Formats: sequence, structure tokens, C-alpha cells
Amino acid sequence: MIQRTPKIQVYSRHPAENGKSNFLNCYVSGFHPSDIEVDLLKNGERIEKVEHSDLSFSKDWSFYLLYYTEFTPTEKDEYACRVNHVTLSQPKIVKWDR
Amino acid sequence: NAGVTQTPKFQVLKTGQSMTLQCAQDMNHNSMYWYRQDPGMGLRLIYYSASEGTTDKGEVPNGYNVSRLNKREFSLRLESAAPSQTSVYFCASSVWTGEGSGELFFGEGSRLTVLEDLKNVFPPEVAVFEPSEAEISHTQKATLVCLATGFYPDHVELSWWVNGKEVHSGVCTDPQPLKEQPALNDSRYALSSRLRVSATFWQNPRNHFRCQVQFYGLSENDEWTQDRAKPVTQIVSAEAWGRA
Amino acid sequence: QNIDQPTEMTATEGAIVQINCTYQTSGFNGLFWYQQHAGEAPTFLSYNVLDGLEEKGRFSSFLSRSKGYSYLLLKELQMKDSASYLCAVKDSNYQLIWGAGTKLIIKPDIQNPDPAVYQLRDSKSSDKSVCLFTDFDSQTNVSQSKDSDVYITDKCVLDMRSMDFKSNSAVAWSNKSDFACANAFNNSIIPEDTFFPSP
Amino acid sequence: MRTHSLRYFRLGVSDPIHGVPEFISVGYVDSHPITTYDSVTRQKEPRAPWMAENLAPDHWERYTQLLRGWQQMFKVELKRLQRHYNHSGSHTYQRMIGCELLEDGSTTGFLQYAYDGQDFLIFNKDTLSWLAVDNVAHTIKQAWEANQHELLYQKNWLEEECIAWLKRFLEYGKDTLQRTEPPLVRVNRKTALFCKAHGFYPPEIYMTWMKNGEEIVQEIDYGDILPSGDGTYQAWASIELDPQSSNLYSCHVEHSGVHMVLQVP
Ligand SMILES: [Cl-]
Ligand code: NA
Repeated sequence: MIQRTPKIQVYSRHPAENGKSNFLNCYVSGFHPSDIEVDLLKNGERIEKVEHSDLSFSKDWSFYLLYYTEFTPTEKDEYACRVNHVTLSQPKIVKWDR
Repeated sequence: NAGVTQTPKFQVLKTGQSMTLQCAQDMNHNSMYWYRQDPGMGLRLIYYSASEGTTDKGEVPNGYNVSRLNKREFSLRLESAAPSQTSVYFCASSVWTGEGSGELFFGEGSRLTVLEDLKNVFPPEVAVFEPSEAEISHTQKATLVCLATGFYPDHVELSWWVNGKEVHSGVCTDPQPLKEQPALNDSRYALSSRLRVSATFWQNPRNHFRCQVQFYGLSENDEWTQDRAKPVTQIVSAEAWGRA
Repeated sequence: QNIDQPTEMTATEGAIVQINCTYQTSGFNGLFWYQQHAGEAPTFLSYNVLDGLEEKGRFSSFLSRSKGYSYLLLKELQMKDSASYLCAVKDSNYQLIWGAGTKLIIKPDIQNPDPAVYQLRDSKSSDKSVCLFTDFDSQTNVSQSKDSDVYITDKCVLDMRSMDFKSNSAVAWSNKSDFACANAFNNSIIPEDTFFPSP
Repeated sequence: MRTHSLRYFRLGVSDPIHGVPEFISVGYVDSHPITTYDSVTRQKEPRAPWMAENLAPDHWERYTQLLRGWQQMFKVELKRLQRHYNHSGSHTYQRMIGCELLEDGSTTGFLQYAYDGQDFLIFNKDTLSWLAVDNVAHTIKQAWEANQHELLYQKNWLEEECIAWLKRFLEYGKDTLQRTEPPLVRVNRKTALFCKAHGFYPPEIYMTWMKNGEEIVQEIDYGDILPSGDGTYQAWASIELDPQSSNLYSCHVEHSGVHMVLQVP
């Protein structure tokens, strides 16, 4: 066997306001086994300066991780989180919905 | 199925001499340990190896090093022996470590004596004394006495031999030696043993009794400069025949 | 962190002995007892980690975590139980802290005491005269010598297995002209009825 | 004190991708990582500054040795499971051990194992036995239960040692673990009402919607409690608006002994 696909949630650290500095978070959880690839995207291009927590363990035996980068949202810029896992045939993209 | 095998049983060293103690276990255990045992205190861990491929210091690591050569073997090194390292060393192993209930399996022990000068090392004199006729007529038993005297350090094994075979029934050997000069730190030692047989066994003139003492002392590479004979590892014995 | 147990205990063959162990440690992951015969390796006897008494043959081991206390209980003592008994406790970091050990001495039951001091025959290869104090009851104690040229060993229990016969003895020797078996054990309190054969 | 917990996980992987550790072990107090070890670093290291600050080098050195031994034991155990399952490829083995100290002073303690992320063996520290989920687990259960002393050791560890460790770490980390940051809560429309909370610590929070003073949990969509990245958390819950009748909708939030109500006009 049973492999569990990641739940993927994209959100800002603080309620977003254009022109105000913030952090974009991608929280990826509930997946098994533990190998996973996570990128944050700005307008479809991969963001280079992106940090992440150490792999974390849930009591139901699945894993979770937080990926984040500092950013200043604007009206024009679109953001997303791209995740690949053994349970995915192609990378899955979840756009930031504000 | 030998368990824990360590060597050597006995060793005399001069201050500054190097020495390696060997230990192997054939129990497919993962964790191995080196302890020293000294009078008046509990065992003290020198170094240990929680698993193949790792080692760490115990409570008294200074003056020692170890090598976990493989899963079976864990050697202990004294690079420059000091008199404070005179002790009895025990290797031990356990299936794992970091769990509560698993017990230790111990090797037979290695007795080390480290000396500033080997001129204090002496083999035993060994003498056998035949039974008292008064004891024979009063008790119908006959006690022979063996005395091993003047030896240093206390590295001896005494055994009795009757008609060429080693015996242990009817034998009692002092569990600890006697210091011949109890005030001196390096006093030579004495050890007594008794063998008691029936009067009928003693009175058979074809029965033969021997007391034998293995002494562990110097070896070829130890330097000797005294006028007396070099006190090498050796067997000293004395015998008696039955009397009709 | 420390472990405390008595240095020595003496009991009689056939009887019961309780060896106590108290500990003060940083955490607790169990308490062990080991037996160590003189000159031999320690061997595992018991493990306790919850409260109460566990039995294993003639030996039982008790633990009270709240009192920080254990005892090893030996019933129907035999001479082969003569040994040291080591208590050891694993602390919160799984490190074993060893007690200094309790030496257990067992007095044999001497069915028919026949205390006597015998002169052994001289050896032609030794200048020593040798005396044997033997067959005395186990309540007798043998004192060390008061003369620097007289050597007296402690009592030793010998088992003649064929005859199921046990006996205590001690040896005294000297090369001094003074030395006589009649006075060899003068520094000991020996039984009034001790037999001294004529010289 | 609120409820607190201490737990340690182990993860073994039998045929990992290059660079990826075959063994990882991580401790937590509540939601906070406190310790980490893996087969690449081969070192136990702090994951919280209040752990580094309060545990001397001897602690990290000793448990580094124990973890090196626990790593090897985990490999051997996984090797044995995959042989008895007759499985090829890469498979996972996991362990979780821990304890809870509840607000009312009572305690819990637990130990269990998983194979490929599914329960495999579950310890019962009161009956002193192992629950096996299948016949491979059953074989292991028989072997582990044959070693009755290690079951007793584990009961003592869970009931006494674990709680003592937890209380010690709770004091070390008290400025983090025992603080309270109340939530900022707002309602908006998106047609559904979203109740959103952020900025709160600890992460435990209950948000729900009432309609005319009644809670219908089947009609509510509950969002997850999520880390914001700055040590605080955020969460949300939504309910769908009935356009055919007016209703009094109110968001209810409970956090750290304080209840909040936001009435929608
Ligand atoms: Cl809390
Ligand atoms: Na050293």
C-alpha cells in the first residue's frame, strides 16, 4: 504493498497582501514511502532559494515535509508547488489560491 | 560453542612495556566490552563496542585503546604499561546493547601485573609432606600437604596428580595466597594445598602422589640482569609414594 | 550514582541467606545479579525490573523500585554456593553500574568433629616443619601467626566425595628451631578437646 | 499543564536510492523535533536549541553509540521480515515508541512497528504481549514473547523512564512548549463561509460552524492544522450557505481554554 499519495497544500505564512513581504509554504503530507521531490514555482519557473524542514514522521506511519520560500506577492505573479512521488505518474502541480 | 575466549590468562610486564589482550566470541553477539576488576570496587568499564564498526571509551579509558577487528574480536591495547594497570581484565559480550534485560557473557579473565623492575619475580619452591602416622591411626584417613612458597607475582596454578592422573576429589587448595611478609607491598607469596585419601589408599606402596605448580613468569624477550636464574614460566613439582 | 552491598557474609550449610543491594542511580532500566567463583568469570543469575520476587531454582531475586533495593535469596545453602555475588544496575543511559560484590562464605555441617593437630612427615628437600590442624567444627576460627617466621593459612573445606565426608583444616609451617606443632596454633582459640599426639 | 508527549521513530529502508539513508531515527516532544540520527551522519544531534543547551556532550556521545547499535539491529530485523514475506525490492520498517503525560496527571505509553507503512506488531504493556497482524508478525511475536524479561523492561521504560525523560525535556523547553499564542480569527465568503485562524500555539485547536445554535458535523469541511513556518499554526473550516432560508451562522473556536464565537451577520 500500500503506497499513499501526498496531500499537497500551498498557503502563505500570513494572510497575503500585495507588496508586503511574506513566506510561501508547501506542506506535503500523508505520503508513503518517504522519497519525494518538491519544487516551488513562480509563474511556472522553479524557485531556486527554497528551504525545507527535515523529513517528519506521523503516528499513522506516513511522512510530511514543509517547503517554503520568502516572497512578496503581487497581482500578476502566479505561484505553485510541484511534487513528484512514486504514487504519481507525472509531477502534480497545486497552484497557490489566494 | 566456546563462548568468550580471551588470552593471555596471566602476564607480567615491566613499566613501559606494550601488551595486547585478545578477545573473541563465537556467539554471534554484536556488543563487546573490556572491564577491569580491582579489590574493593565494582567492575569498571574501560572501552566498549556497541556494534561491529564502532567503539567508545568507558569509565577508565586512559592508558588503553581498543580495536573491534571484526564482529567476533575485540582487542585491548596497553601501549605503555603502568603499575596502576595491575588488575584482572575481563572481556564480555552481549547480543545487543541499549536494552534492559540482556545479560553479559564473560571471558575467563587475564591477570596482569606491571612492575617497575622484574627483579621481584620469583618462581615457587614446591614441597610435599607425607601424612602423619597419628592421623592415619586415629581417623583411618591420610592428609598430604603441598607447600608452594616464595613466589611472586601471584600467577600460579597448583594441581595434584595421583598415579599419573590429575585428581580433584579430596583436594583443598587455599583460595588466596599468604603474603610471607604482610607489610611489604611486593611481598612474595605462599600457597598450601591438602589432598586427603583413605588410609588404605595411602598404604598401597604402588600409589604415587605429585603436587605440581605452573608458574607464569618471564619470557625470552624480558631482560634479565640478576645473578640468580631468570624466573621464566615453568612447572615446579614434588612427589611422594604411598607407604605400606 | 552508587550501588551498595555488604562486603562479606557467612552462613551455615543447609541454611538461607539474603544478600542485599541498594542503589541510587540516574534512572533505572533493571537490576542484575551475577555469581563469581574465586578465580573465575562472573555468570548471570537474575534480572529484575518490575517490583516483586522471581524464583529460579534455589535462588530468588526481589526488587522494590520505590525503595531502590534488591535482594538475592539463597535457600538450602551448599558449599558450592561459596562465591562472590555482584549486583549491577542499568541507569537511564543503559550504563551498567557495578556493586563491589558480596563474598559469601559457607560453614560446612561437621557431623562428628574430631579436632586434632598433626605433625606431617618432614620432606628431605625442605627445611620446613609442617603441622595440620584438622577435623574441627566450623565455629572455630584460625588466627594468623604472631611470629614473623611462622606461616599459618586460613581454614579450607575439603570434600571426600566417595565417603560424603567434609572436613576443615589449616596448615602451619616454619623452619625455626623453636617450632613445635604443640604451640603452632597457640594464637587461635581451639577446641578444649583438641587431640595432640605425642611427639 | 496541557497534555504533552515524547516519542521516538525509527525508519529502515532495505534498498534505498543512492545517498538516501538506510536508517533514520528522530525524537519529538509534542510537535517539536528534538533529536535526529541517520546512517549517513552516524551521529545523534539536537533538533531544538533547548536540547543542545541542556544536554552535555556525554549524552550525545553515549546515545550515538546506542543508535549505531540500534541501526544494525533494525537492518537485521528488516532483512528477516523481507525474507519471510519473500519480498523483492525496497521495503520499509518503522518503529514508534513514546508516552503521554495528560493534563489530569495520568499517563499513556505505546510501542509499535510497521512494515511498508502498515501496522505490523503492537505492544500491549498491560497484558505484556504483542499483537500480530499476520503470520509473519505471528512468527516474530512468538520469538519476542519468549524473552519475557525484555517485555518487563519495556513496560518499565514506557511507564517510568519515558515519563521521566518527558518531564525533563518539558522543563528544558518550557519557554517554547508551555507558552500560549492565541489565534487571530476571521470569517470571509468564497458560496461558502470560511472561518480562518492563524498565529496560534500550541497547534491543538477546535474550529467548527453552528447553524442556529446547532452543530451538524456532516455539513462542515474541516481544514488541517498547518505549520506557518514561524513556530505558529493556522487552520480553517467552511460551511455552505443555504440560499433558500436565512440562518444564523457562527464560527466557534476553542484554543487553550478560551472559547471564541464569530457571528456572521
Ligand atoms: Cl501543549
Ligand atoms: Na585511552
